[PDB]
Order: sequence, then structure tokens, then C-alpha cells
Amino acid sequence: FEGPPIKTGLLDLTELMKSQDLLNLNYDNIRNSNLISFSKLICCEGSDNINDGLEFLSDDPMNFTEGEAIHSTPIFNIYYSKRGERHMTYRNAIKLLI
Amino acid sequence: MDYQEYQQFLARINTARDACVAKDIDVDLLMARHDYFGRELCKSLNIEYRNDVPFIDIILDIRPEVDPLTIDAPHITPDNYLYINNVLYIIDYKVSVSNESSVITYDKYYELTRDISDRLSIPIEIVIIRIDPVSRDLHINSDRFKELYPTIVVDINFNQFFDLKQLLYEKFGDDEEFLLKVAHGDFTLTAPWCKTGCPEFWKHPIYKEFKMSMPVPERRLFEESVKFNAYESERWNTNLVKIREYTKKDYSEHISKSAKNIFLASGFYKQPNKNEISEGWTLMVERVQDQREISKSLHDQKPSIHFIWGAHNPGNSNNATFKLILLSKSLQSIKGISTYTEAFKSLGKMMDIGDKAIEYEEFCMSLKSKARSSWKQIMNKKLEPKQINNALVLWEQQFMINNDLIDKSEKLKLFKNFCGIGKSKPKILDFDDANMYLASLTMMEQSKKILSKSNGLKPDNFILNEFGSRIKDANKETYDNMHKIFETGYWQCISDFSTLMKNILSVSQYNRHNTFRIAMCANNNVFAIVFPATVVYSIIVLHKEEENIFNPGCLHGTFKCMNGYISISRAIRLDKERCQRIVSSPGLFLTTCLLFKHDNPTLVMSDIMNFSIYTSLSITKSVLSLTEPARYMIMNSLAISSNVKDYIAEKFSPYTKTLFSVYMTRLIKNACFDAYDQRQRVQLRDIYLSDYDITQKGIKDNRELTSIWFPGSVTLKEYLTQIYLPFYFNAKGLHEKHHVMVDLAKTILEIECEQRENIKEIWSTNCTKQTVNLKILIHSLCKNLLADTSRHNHLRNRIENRNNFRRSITTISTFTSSKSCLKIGDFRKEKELQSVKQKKILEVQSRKNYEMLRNAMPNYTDYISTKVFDRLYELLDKKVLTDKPVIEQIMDMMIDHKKFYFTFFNKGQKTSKDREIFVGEYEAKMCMYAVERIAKERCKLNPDEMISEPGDGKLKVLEQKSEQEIRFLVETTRQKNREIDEAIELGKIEKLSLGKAKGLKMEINADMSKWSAQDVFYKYFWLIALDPILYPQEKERILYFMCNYMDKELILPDELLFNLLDQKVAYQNDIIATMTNQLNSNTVLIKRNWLQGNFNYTSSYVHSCAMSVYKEILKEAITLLDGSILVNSLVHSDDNQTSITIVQDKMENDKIIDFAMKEFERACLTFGCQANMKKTYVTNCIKEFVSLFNLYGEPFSIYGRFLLTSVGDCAYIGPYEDLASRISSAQTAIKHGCPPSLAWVSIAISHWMTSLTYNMLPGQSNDPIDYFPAENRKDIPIELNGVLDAPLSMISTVGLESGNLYFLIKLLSKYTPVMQKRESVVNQIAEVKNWKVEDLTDNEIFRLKILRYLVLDAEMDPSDIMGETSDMRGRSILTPRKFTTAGSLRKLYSFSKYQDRLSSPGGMVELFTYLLEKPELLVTKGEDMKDYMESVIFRYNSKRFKESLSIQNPAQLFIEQILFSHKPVIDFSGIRDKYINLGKVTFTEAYRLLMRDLSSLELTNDDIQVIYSYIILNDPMMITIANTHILSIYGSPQRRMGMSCSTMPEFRNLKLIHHSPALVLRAYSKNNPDPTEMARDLVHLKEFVENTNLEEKMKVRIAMNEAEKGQRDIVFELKEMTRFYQVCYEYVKSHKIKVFILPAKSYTTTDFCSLMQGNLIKDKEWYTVHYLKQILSGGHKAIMQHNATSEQNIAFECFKLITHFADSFIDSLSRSAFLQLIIDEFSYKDVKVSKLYDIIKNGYNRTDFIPLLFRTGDLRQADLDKYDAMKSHERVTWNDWINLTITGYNRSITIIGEDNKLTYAELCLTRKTPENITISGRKLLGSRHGLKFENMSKIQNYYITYRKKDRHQFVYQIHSHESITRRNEEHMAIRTRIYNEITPVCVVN
RNA sequence: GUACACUACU
RNA sequence: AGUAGUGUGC
RNA sequence: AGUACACUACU
RNA sequence: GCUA
RNA sequence: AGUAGUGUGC
Ligand SMILES: [Mg+2]
Ligand SMILES: [Zn+2]
Repeated sequence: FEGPPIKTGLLDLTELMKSQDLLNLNYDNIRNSNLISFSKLICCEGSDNINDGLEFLSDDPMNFTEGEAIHSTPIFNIYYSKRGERHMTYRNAIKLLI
Repeated sequence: MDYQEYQQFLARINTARDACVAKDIDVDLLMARHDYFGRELCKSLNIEYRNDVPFIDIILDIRPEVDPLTIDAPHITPDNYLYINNVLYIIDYKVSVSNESSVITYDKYYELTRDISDRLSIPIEIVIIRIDPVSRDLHINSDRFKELYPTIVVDINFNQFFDLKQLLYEKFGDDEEFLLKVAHGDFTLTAPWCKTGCPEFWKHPIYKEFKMSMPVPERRLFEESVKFNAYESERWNTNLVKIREYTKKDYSEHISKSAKNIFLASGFYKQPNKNEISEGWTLMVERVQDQREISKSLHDQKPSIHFIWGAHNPGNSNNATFKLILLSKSLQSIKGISTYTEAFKSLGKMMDIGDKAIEYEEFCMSLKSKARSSWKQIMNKKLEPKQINNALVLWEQQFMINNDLIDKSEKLKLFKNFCGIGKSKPKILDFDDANMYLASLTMMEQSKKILSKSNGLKPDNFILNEFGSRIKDANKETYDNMHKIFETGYWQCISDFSTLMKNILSVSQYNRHNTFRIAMCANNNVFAIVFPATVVYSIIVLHKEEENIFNPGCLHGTFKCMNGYISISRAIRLDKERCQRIVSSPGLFLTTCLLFKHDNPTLVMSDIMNFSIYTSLSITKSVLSLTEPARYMIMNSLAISSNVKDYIAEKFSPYTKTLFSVYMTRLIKNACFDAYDQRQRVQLRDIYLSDYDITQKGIKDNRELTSIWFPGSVTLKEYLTQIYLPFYFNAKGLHEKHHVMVDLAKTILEIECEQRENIKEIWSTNCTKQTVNLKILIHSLCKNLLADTSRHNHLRNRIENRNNFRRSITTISTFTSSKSCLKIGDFRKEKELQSVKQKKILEVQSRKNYEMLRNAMPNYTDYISTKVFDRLYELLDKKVLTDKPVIEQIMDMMIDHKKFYFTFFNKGQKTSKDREIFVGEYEAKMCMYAVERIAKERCKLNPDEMISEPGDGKLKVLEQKSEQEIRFLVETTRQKNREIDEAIELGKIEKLSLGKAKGLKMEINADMSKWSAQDVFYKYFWLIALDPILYPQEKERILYFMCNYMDKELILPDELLFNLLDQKVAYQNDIIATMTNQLNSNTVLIKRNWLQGNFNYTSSYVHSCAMSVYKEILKEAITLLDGSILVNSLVHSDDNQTSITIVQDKMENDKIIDFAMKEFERACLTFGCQANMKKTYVTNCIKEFVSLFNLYGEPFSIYGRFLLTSVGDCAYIGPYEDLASRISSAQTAIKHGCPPSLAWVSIAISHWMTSLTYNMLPGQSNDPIDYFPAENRKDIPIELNGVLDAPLSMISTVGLESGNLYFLIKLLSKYTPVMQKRESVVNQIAEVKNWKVEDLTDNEIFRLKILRYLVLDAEMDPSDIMGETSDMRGRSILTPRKFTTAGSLRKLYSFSKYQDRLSSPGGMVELFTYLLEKPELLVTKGEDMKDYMESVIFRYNSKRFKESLSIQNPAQLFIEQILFSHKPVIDFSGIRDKYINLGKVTFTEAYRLLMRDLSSLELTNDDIQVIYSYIILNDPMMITIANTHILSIYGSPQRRMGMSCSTMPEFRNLKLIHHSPALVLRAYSKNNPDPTEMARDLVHLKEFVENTNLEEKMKVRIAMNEAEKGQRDIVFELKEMTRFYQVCYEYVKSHKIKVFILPAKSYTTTDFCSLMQGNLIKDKEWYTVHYLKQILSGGHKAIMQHNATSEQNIAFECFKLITHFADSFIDSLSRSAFLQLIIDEFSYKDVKVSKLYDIIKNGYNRTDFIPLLFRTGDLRQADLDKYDAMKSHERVTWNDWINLTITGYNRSITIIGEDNKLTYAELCLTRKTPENITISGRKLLGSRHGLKFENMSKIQNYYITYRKKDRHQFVYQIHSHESITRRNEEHMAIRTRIYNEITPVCVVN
């Protein structure tokens, strides 16, 4: 996408499109993500709270994964995705990161 | 396929219990595949996907004013229609595999539309588009419809349908009713292959033995089963069913006893441990001491490397004459009196030129100028030695042995006792001695001390300077490691040894018996005297400080001379083919070191180089005895269950003559112990499932295992590499015929002498050796024959038509080959002639027997060896064979041929024990061809048999098995342990978790002991006699053949018995004289042993039956335990891979492992097999089928063997063809998961070896960089000896055209206008008219003039449309012409007929005119014996075939291509004839004359448009590869966590010709289609011949050679006809199996190109590669493509990404404003997104984007109505408590009645056809239905029914009254299925 | 179609 | 030598 | 009676 | 083995 | 000397 900026309070969603560490659909890979990867998005020009600026994000529950052991003689784990709890949104992952 | 609908079909399959409803599932699956292809094709055409529109709707859409009162169009419905340019196109989609349905529906539509065609005054084109689902190929019928659509972009996958078809079939496999349902037609047989049987069979003594071996009722069953005629009887299976129901009692009791053995087993299986390995080692060392002569003295060692080395002296000149003077003055100056020192001083005096260097160089340069002036050799001028000071110089570095300067005693002592001219157990060194191993360890430490130091040289060479950029940007660490190799003394040592051995071979070619020669290298200290195959040499090293020499046990003595020391090695005598491997050793060294080192920082490079300097330079058996048993020792020590003690105690025989053998033996011994200790350090990677495919599988990459050959930690893939790679270090053909022929004869005769005495009975019951359980065999064959021939009904048709039984024998490529075959006759005169000529040659050679074998031997069976095609020519000329159908002739030779003879010879393989190979006579080939193809096409049906799988796809079959077993294990452990793991959610939960169901995965990697020798051949009689697709007379003849085949004789070879009658001592227990009765006959009757590989498919089928019995035993044994099991068993000829997955609860896993291995041994023994327990190992993770691994679902292969064959042999034709074959060595490595940097190392080594062969290394005399406008060899084309510069994905895909292709892509990237740069290749080739040529670089002008005048033609034009492709172009330019004689060829019959035809009076022109008037048999085979005989006669006019018939070795070809490098060998007139309108010419003046001529030619824009039109725009593969390289976008780097196997899709998606190419050329040689229509194929071929003007160019060439010659030439005309029909043959060409190992699975074509570019860029990670625009074209192989693709794909990706980004990441309350702000204001992939939205709105698939078309205001009712037809669902109403309304798409029912009785029912449809009524009744009565219709009514016409199904199940669907009665009759067949009526209820209006 | 090379099972 | 392939050259 | 030729190098 |  | 070998070969 080659598109002019899209400022929304304190985020550039164009930079969210161009991001590579924050477009995962797992809740854990965004919750455990880095501040360097989030510092790409910030473009404020005068807000006063992160909670007021993060309103322009998703409130739907993400599809995270839960790995269980298999109980076999070559023992291993089998991971898979799964809808999380009402709290496992995208805004909550960004707030925990912050 | 819309995953929800996928899941509804899948849950519709899992719930199936009836055999009557799976037919409905199959029909729904086929129509779902059909309309999926319809939607995708109407998408790629941008036409509206209509369904079920009749003709009347088409008429009122085209002509909307007529009423149907005028006309009645027929009520047949197309798939779709299209009206454009006042033409109606009736379109019909097919997903068939053959055109048989297409032609009949074409006839139907065309016939029923010719009436309406000329009434409405519009033409009606009938278009049929058929796609093949296994290999996506479009076949559009209308050649006018393709003019509308020049480019068609379907890229879809039909494997989500193949999966459901195969799992539904294997669910309902053993049922017979459903197999009758999925029958194509009926069980039909053809005409008989023979009209009468063989009554001599019943009186045959082998049949008498076979019959009296069996008890009486089995005798009667066999007697009546041979005579069963399946065509006469009512059902074909009424014999198989009879014998199955006979033997079912004994079968079931055996399976139940073997299943009850699960409780008798204790958990003590054959584990490895250090105790058993130590005891096996003790028994081994005792056995080896009793076999060998164990030595303790260190000076009995053999040379580990046949070379000593010293470093270079910079203080001396590296001039050749100065080094010659230094060598002579340093040999003369030896201080001391050793044994041979006077001979060394005398040889130093014989080469003393004093100081007359100028006279020496003048004389030698004059001789070399005389030699290089001719193409031939200089004849009839003798060479005189010139007296130079103190040297009789004969040539450069060739000195006479002067009898005045050496004493006769010293000369005799030197040539007798040092050179070995004229001069009882094998003596090996004690590998278990402490002092011997300690001396070995000090040898290795001393070599590491000298060779690890730096050189003091630059590391610049050919490999580094020319490929280091590629190697470096693939991986910086590979570049650093290769640099560190090139800095040390290892690389200088092995480079000096390669250069010195190349000089030794170049020097010893023209050495004489009285001359010695001197060979030099780039090191000014290391020399070599070549003494007078068997090259004898001695290395001489001048070194300053004593003890500063590399000595791998080869030194004779270090001596004191002036100005330092001098060391001379012992005299080494080697073969030419061993010195050949020595020359190529830097490639082996560098490959081995970089492959061992790769991606492992725990290893030290000096350790790897120290090991690999000895493994890369070992050309003796002493390491062959260690590298192949190392696999079995280390893997059996690593495994769960093995008999490594038995392998060491019985089979490991180390043969340690060298000290490196002793060192490596201690490495193997330590690694066995260490391999046992570390098997608990193998972990599994966490598996990501998706319910669709497995990503991230395999084995974890932790370095915890101890390395084997050198200290360090290592991971499991690298550990298996260290185990399995050293076997490919071994050379091939290190065996001597004199010893391996006696070894093969001994092992055959020992097995036969064992079986003549000890093996008496044939059948058993208690698993005795070489005996078969009869009842189990018979019942298992009955079951598997029933299953296999009940799958497919036309199986005899498939056998006859896939193997050409009805055709002539001259059309089968195994009967017309050039391999050896045996023949028996009175061949006395020819053998006496060749014997007296070879003795005459011997005595003439020594001036400057067969008859003693014949007279001593009375019962000598006389023979001679012949090629196969010559034997066929002889049998056709002597009228033994005819051009009748071949299978009748085979059935006649099955009676007419009684005595079978077989001789043998050695394989000459790299195994320590060589393998026997049997050559049989031609009639045996015919009969075993018949038997084996009958067995083959049934092994094609069985999924467990793996020879029938075509090559290397077995690596993908392994992955499919492993993935289904992981999925089974996951689902089974989640199902069985469901309630326990729910009750989990602390002392109370652990003991709860101890009682749950635990899993077990077991993998048996089995081999079989003596698969062909110790095999009961009598079970194959029961395989033949039970076969229902044969006639009784055919069975009778085949069994009579096998009865005669068991009475076969084994002729011992004549050279073997030459070397046994010249033996002069009676051998102790001569088994050869025992079996041959003291050598009075050369033949031995072999009975049981059926040679080798003669019966691969038959034995594989019976082995698959054995594994079926084993599978059934394990199923019953586990269902005794109330647990689940999945057994897979892949069966090759004898390699077996059984994988057992068990989830049970009752007993421990050790008891199950012990039971399973006991029962595997027993199940192999019940069928006459025997599991090789010494080589059979059991693991958890590692599968190992035929050299193919599967680690935990991730496929794995040793790519090191394909890397190590990059210095292999070749044809040695020219500098291009050698490079071509060596690059093919690296492409196969890339297929087997090689990293990119090691692939570039292999490509570099390939170029290095090729330039070494022709003296083209940088600086040498054939180096082309000083002759062309180029700054490096990357800027010289490959044809003119440049190096290959292309991306690695491009090299792997197209291959060797990637040089030209990548050069043209670079020119496009450099010179196109800026606005056309991020576009397709077709849109950029159209901008060549805007190029200016005055600013092209001189390199670019040169390389285009190469492509314009030496690759293409001068008469070509930029406005042509159908020029040739790269495939129709020979690529060589500079090939050396060798002056050779043909050969002997006296032994051939057809060659004698050829020589009788040359001396015939004007007879050869009849042959030429018969070839020319019937020209198609210059490129293909002939249909009858006349065509074949004239082709066989004509093939002797080609020289290259005649030199192919005479045997040659690649070493002599190599030496000749070295030495003939400065000769004039390039016929430059053949190159000059290429363009505009002397003798031979060297390489350098060919370069000069070529660059002289190309400066005179001109190059304009029209010529570049010719170049781009003929290299790129022809071929669709070149278009899509250029588009992948231009338009690629790289993505996110990630590791290769789960690799997978994927086949290469074909890039030429569209086909024009639908007959076979031989048939098309045979029909083009006439003007008559001879078969279905062929009106299109001949006119496509005629358009191709006329539009590129092949015929006129051929006429111009024959006319100009007529004008040059004057007399009417025919041989040139046949060369022109041959080239013409070659070009036509590659034009028609109507595939391959190229499976790769890629980081994900590639389903489409563009996904395969994405994974090929994403894999081959870095070693460490892989990238996600998406493309800018459509990277495909519209087929039409030799046809231009001037039309690009509409960018609808970009619009699809854009709005799919936008909608899913917007509802995944953006807040929900503001998503429409986000969408508007995207659409109005952004751009996706350089295209404005408003334009992509306009593309979607103007398209015909707006129904895909319904949520996008809403929230923006562009959506209307036609879209929703269109959409509704697609995804149709079911709607119920009315659960009040009496009328139901079940509505669907154009399908609604209304049902009126009480609880008891229903009054009437009204269906409502769109069309009233009896198919659609039952379909609608099935779908509308499958949802929520109040009740179960529980009453009946008498019934007369459609009704609603129900059948009962066990435990409260019913099926609800509408039948006809007639169909109610018919299905009640069919389920009232007398059977086992308990009968359920379809008791019918209420009437359906 | 012929020739050559390679891998794999015998 | 039979097999199963793959790739090169005419 | 003859039987004909490569490397020649940063070392 | 090939050439005079 | 070298190569091969519990079959003498080269
Ligand atoms: Mg195996
Ligand atoms: Zn701010």
C-alpha cells in the first residue's frame, strides 16, 4: 500500500499496514511484542492519554493458540488457534504492550 | 473449496454407513468438482457463470422478440453460453481425464444444434473446455473461441477432491456392493492371446514335484483353478470366492492364534546396549583374525594417500627449465649410501641438461610446434633423442634411459625391486592393537601439524574469484569457511596433487618403455618421475628442514642433498580410473569440508579438513570396508530394537591395510557406544495443526548429539548426514574382475549347494526356513486378487494397452535396446579368430586361450554375447519372429523355448561386496516381460506397493503416511482420553493420569535376507493360477514357462574358466569344481534362486500380501486390548517400511514392541520371506525407505551424494556438454533440500572441472577473456566457455537457458523506459522499438550478436508469429572433432548386413529413398519389421552410434580431451555457415575468427525484437520465469521449521495436440488421418510448418547444396529431413515427476514459483514471495504472446486484504469511513484502488464481494439473486406440533398429514427430470424432519420412502415405484448384509 | 528416437 | 542385466 | 619401419 | 589399434 | 614397490 498518512488520535494506520510485527492474528505475539515495533505507529500532535488514542482499534476477540501435550512415547506438543476470552481483544494486547 | 462446504462433505462422509448413499456422495463430489472448475474458469475468462439455462433462455437473450410457438429447440442444457460478434458459443465444462466424454457430447450438441443453426440465421459454435485434474491441462475444442481468448489464466487445484475420493474409497474398500457401484462398466476381457494351451505342462517334472508337495484338496483346487475360465462362468469371482471360503477356517484360526500371542510376550526385545556391542566386537575380532592375516609391525602399512608433500620455496624460480635443472642437480647430490641411491643419482644424471637451457627449449618448442600443426597424429616420422649435455632428450620432459650412465645391476635393481617390473591370506593391520592405533593417531596428528599452517599464497583461484559473490550473499559463513579452506596447507596439498596427477596422466600417455618422464606442478619443490593402464610414478619432494614433510605412509626415504633434503616416495602403480578420481579430488575435498562444517560453530575446521583429506583421497578397498557397514552399525546402535550384535559378529569385516583405516575403525567403534548412549536426546518439534495441513513438524534442532568423525556437538539431521554421507566417498569400479567373478560365482553356488541338500520340503506351518504356509498364502492371494481386480474392471485392457501387447515387438523400447543379451549356438570360428588375433597382438607387442578351455571341457555350452537390437534383427531376418502382435509370439515362445541359459558379470559398484548381474537370452526377456507386466499393472492398483510409484515420488508417499499417522495419533489420544482430561479440571489427579490411554508409534525399517536367492518360487504358481483376468490356456502356458524356468542353467563366463584352468593348484574345497563336476561343464542347474530383478513386481505383490496378513494380525491383536491401530506398510522389491501406530490402555509399550517384532518375523517367514534382522531396525521417529528419510513428517534426504557427483564422469564431448551434465548434478541436489550456498559451491566446482578438462582455467591457454569484450567469464556466454550467471531458482527451473534468459532480463531492467519498468515482460518487450543501440555496451552488442546470428537465423523477422523455441535449438558451438576409428564390430549380425549393403551394386540408394519417402521413422519407431530393419541398418551411418557400440572408459576420453587442446579440432566452417552464407582451427583462433566476423555484422532494433520474440515470447515457461524475476516482492524472513514435498507443475497449461507425437508425425507423412478426427491436429502442424517456413528453408538448403555439389544428394537430404521431423516432433509433444523439498506445500503454479524463489536465496531462512502482477501467459508453446493479462487478481487481493485488515484490526464503530478513505485515496501494487474497485464493480463476480459491495452503496438485487444460486442452503419451517415447508433454491416441498397418515405431498422444482427429483428429494429431506413416516401404503410415480439403518438411523429420499422395487430386489441379493426394506409412504406431486 | 551421466531397488 | 526414474547432448 | 604431447603457475 |  | 585377494591375478 502506497498511501498518504492516516492519523487517528496518536496512531498512523498506514504505518500499521506497513508494520510486520503487529499484524499477527495471535493474541500472544502482540501481547509479548516489543516497544520498537510499536514506536513505528505513534504520531500524536497533542493528545493527553493513551486510552483515548487507542479507541480506533478492534474490540473483537482474537484467535489465539493453546498447546497441549499429546501423551505419547515420542512425546510432543500440538499447537492450534482458538478464540480467546472477551478480554483478549486487540486494544488489550496493545495496552499490555504499552 | 469453501472450507465450510468442505467440512459438510467430510461430515457427510464420516456418517456414511450405507453402501447406497456413498454413490450419492461420489456423484455430489464429481459435480462439486465440475461446478468448482466452472466458477474458476468463468472467473478467469471474466464471463458470467451461468448454470442450468436451457436453449429457450439463450434464444430469448440473443433474439428477444420471437416466441417459442415458432420453434422447439431441444431440451438439452449447456454448462454456459456466450454470444459475441453475432456468433453463439455453446460452452460445456469437463474435468475428465480423457476426451472420450468430450467427443460424444460434442457430437450430441452439434447434431442437435444443426437444425436450429440455419433457422435463426446465426452460427452456433460448440465449445468444450476439458481440464485434466491430475495435471492441469486445458483442451479447448473451438480454435475460434481461442481467438477470442488468447490468454487464459486458470491456476486451480483438484486435490481437495482427490483426498475425499480416496478416503471415501478406503472407508468402504472391502465391501463388494459399493465396488459394483463405482464400476465403470462391467468385468470385460479381450480376445485370447492364444487359441490352445500346453498339455506338456501337466507332465512336467517341476509340476509333479509341486503337486506331490501339496495335500490332496489343494491339488484339486489348483487343478480346477488353472482350468477356470472367467469369461465362460456367470460371475468371474466364483473361483476366488470358492477357494477363499475353503481356506477361511485355517486362515482365521492362524490370525487368531497369532493375535492371542499379545499376552504371551514379555517386554524383553533385542535392545542395543554397550554389553552387546562389546560382545559383538569380540566375536568380530575373533572371526577377522581367523579369516585374515593380522600384522603388528608398523611398516606393513599401505599408503593412506599415494602422495607426499612439502611446502613451496619462494626463494627459487618457478620456471619449468629451472625446476628441471634443480631436480637433476638435487638428485645427483644425494649424500649417503642407501639401497637405491645409485639409481637415483643415475636418474638425476640422465636428465641433466647442464646449462644448455636455450637448446632444450628450442628443440622442445620445435617438436610441439610440429605436433600442434595437424589434427591427426604425425605419422611415419621417427623421433630421435637429441644429445643435450648429459640428457638424451626425446621430447619435453622425456629422457632416454642411458645404459652408459647407469649400471646394469642398479638399473635391474631399480626396475625389479622398486618399480616392480618383473616382480596366503590377506595381510591387514591390527585395528585392535594399542601400538597400531597409537601410531595411527600420531600419523593424523603429524599431518594436522604440517597441513594446517597457512600457505603464504593468495586464496584467489577460479572458484573463489568467479563464484564468491553468489556463495557470499547466499551465506557469509560459507564464504568465510571456503576462504579459510583456501588459506591453509590442506588446499595447497590437494591442489598440487590434482595438478600433479593431471600432469602425470598427460605425461604417461606417450611414455615409452625405455624413457622416463618428469611431471611438475605449481609447487617448485614437488616433482614426479613417471617410470616406463597402470601408471607408475614416484613423488619427489625437495625440502629445507628435515621432518617438514607430509607423510601419509608413502615415503620411501628422506635423504640429505645439497641446499636441504630430498624425499622420494615409494613407487605407486595406479589405474587410469583411480588417477581420474585423484584429479577431481579438490572438488570432493571442498564439498565434503563445507558440507560437514555447514551451519555448525561447534566444529573445528582443521578437524574436518584432517578427516576429509584422507577420505577424499582414498582410492582403495580399505575405506570401502568401513563406510558402508558404518550405516548399519551406528543406526542399529541408535535404534530402539536391533541386532547390532549380530551385525558386528557376523557381517562387519574391517579391512584395515592403512593407518587411516585403523583410525576410522576406532571412530566407528567409539561411535557405536556413543550412539547407544544418546538415543534419549532426540526431541520433537512442536506440531502446528490446522485441520487441513501440518505446518512446523519434524525434529528439534538442538546440538546435543556427539559427532562421529571429529570432535564436537551435532544435531540429528547433521548426525544422520555424518552416518550416511561417507558411503558416497567410495569410488565405483575399484573391484578386479578376476576376484569378484569368483566371489559372485562362489556365493551363488554355495546357496545352490545348500538348497540341493538341506532344503527338501516346500510347504510348512511352523515358519521354517524357505517354506511357505500354504493355506495362508492361498487365502491371502484370494483376498488381494478379489480386492485388486474388483477395483478396476478393464484391467486386461490396461495391461494390453500400457505394455503394447497387441502391437509389434519393434515398438517396445526394452526389446530394441542396446544392452547385452545372450545367445546360444555353434560359435567356434569367431572365438578362434579373436583368440589368434589377440595372441598375435600380444606377441607383436612383446617382440619390441579359448581352445585350451574348449578341449579340456567336454560338456561346454557354447555362447556369445550380443546387443539386444542385433538379436531382434537376427530373429526377424531368420523368420523366427514376425511383425504380428507381440503377445501371441510370446505365448508361442513360452512353449517353443525349453532351455534357459543365463550368464553373469560384476556390477562394479561402490559397495564393498560387489553385486551379481545376470544376462539372459532374448526369449527369456520376452517371457519375463509378459509375466512381469501382468504383475506390474496389478501392483499399480495396490497402494501399499511402491515400485509402481514412479521414481522419487516415494519421498512424497512417505510424507503422506507420516502426516496421516500424526493426525491419527492426535485424534485418537484426544478421543480416548477425553473424559479423563475433562475430569482433570493435587495427590488425586496423578493416579488418575496413570490409568489413561497412552500412545505408541513404531517404525520398522526392514530389509530382507537374500530376496531372490532364498525365495520359494512355487508360490508364484498360485499367484498365476488364481488370476481371474487370464484364460486357462494362457495360465497353462505361463505356468509351463515357469516350470521350464526352474530348470535353467547358469553358464559360467569364459574368462572365469580361463582363470580357473590356469590355476595350477587344486583348491581346497572348490565349490566351483564340485557344482560343475570337476570343470567338465560350464553350466549349473539353478532351481530356487531366480537370478536378480527378473521378478520385481511379482515378489513385491506377494510381499504386499504378507504385509496385509501382518496388518490383519495386528488389528485383531489390538482389538483384543480395546484400542485403536493404524498400520501402514510401504513395500518395494525387498525394502520394507512398516509404521505401526497404537493407542491402547491395557499393557505396557514394551510388550507391544516385543509382540510386534516377533510377529513381523513370523509374518515374513510364513510367505517364504525372511526379515534381515541384522539390518532391520525399529525406531520412533526416523523412517527410512529406499534411501529416503522422513524424520517426523518432515522429509529428509542426503543431498550430499548429488553434490559429490558434481565432478563425475561425462561424455567428454566439448566444454559445454560437460558443464551441462555437471549442472544437472547440482539441480538434483537442490531438489533434495540443499541449501543455496552449497549449491553454488557445487556449480562452481562444476565449472572448475569443466575448465580443467579443456585448459580454460584463468591464465591457461584456452582462456577466452582476452579474446572477447568481457571483463570476466560471467560476461561470456556459456556456449563460448563462460560461466553460468543466473539466479539459483531460475537455474533449477529452466536450466542452462537461464544464462540467455537472465541476460535478456538484465537488458530489460537496464534499457526500458521508466514508466514501463514495474510491468510484465510482454509489456516491456513491446518497448524494444524505443531502444537506441548506439549506447549499448560492447559486451551487450557482442552477446546480442551471439543470440542473433549464432542462436537464431538471419532470415527471421520481428513480425512472425510461430517461430521455434529454445527446445528446438541445439546449443553447442565449439565442439572438438576427434579423429577416431570405429571399432571391431565383427560380432554383430546387422553390422555384417550393413557391410553387405555397402558393397551391394547400387543398393544403398534404395535404403536412402525408402527412408526419405517414409520419413517419420527418423525420429520414432517403426510399426512393422521392415521399418525397424531399415532403421537398424541406417543407424550405422552415424559415427557416434558406432563408437557407442565399442566399449570405452572415461579416463582415456579425459586424457585425450586434455592432450588434444592445442590441436586444430574446431571445424570453423560449420560455425561460419550459421550466419552469412580453411580446415580445422584451434580454440584461440576460433575465438579470434568469430570475434573478427561479428564486428562486421550489424545490430538494430529489429534484430533485438527478433531476439526477444524467439527466446522469451515463444515459450510460456520463459515468460512466467522472466515475470517471476521482474515482478517479485520479498517478504518476512523465517526459519524452515516444517519442510514438505511438492511436485513441479507444468508451466505450459494449454495443449493443442491431443494425439501422441509419433502418431501425428505418421499421419503428417501422409495427408490422411488414420485416428478419431485429427482434423485439428494436422492443420495446427501445417500452420506451424508454413508460418515459420521450415519447408522452404529446407528446400533452400538442399537446393544450395545441390548447386554446390552438382549431383543429386540424398544423405544431406536425410539430415535435413531428420532435423525437420525433430523440430515437428518437439512441436507436437503431447508428464514428469519432479518433487522438490520446499518450506510449505505448493498447490498451484504461482505458489510453486513463490516457494522456489523464497527458498533459494539464503541458507538460514526463507522468504514469502508475492508478485506484482500476473506472472503467467496463455500457453501456445511455439507461438508469440503479444497480449498481457487484465489485472483482476490485483483487485481481488486488494479488497480481500482491505476488508480483513479493517475488521480484524480497526475498531468496529469506524470501518466504513476507513474503507472510503482507503478507496478514494490509496493504491495497491502501484494501481489506484479506486480503479481496482471499478474492476470489481464491472466484473461478473460481484457475488464474491457482497460485504464489500455493501457499506458503500454499489449493490443490487441481481447480485443477491446470482449469489443465492451459488451457495444454496436448506430452510425448514413449522415446528408447531401440520404442514411443513422445506424451501431451497428453486426447490420446495409441502407435506400434509397427521401423525399416522399423510394425505398428499407437493414438490416444487425448476425442472422436472428424474435425476433432479431424487436430488431435490435427497437434499430437502436431510434437515430437521418432524417424524419417521411410520406407516405404509400400497403403491403404484414418485413416493417418499425410508430404509432402516441400525440403531435409530434412516435415510429420507424420493424414489420411483419401479426404483423402490429394483432396490428392494438388489438388497434382496443372497448375502450377509441384513436386509432393510425401503417401505414407502405418501405420494409426491 | 539415439548416446551419456546420476540416484535407487535388486 | 533387469527395474523405477531424472537430466544432458544430437 | 614408425607409432607426435598436456601443465609451464603468485609458489 | 593405426599410417607408409 | 603398487593394486587386488581368507582363488594363485595385474
Ligand atoms: Mg530400509
Ligand atoms: Zn504528542
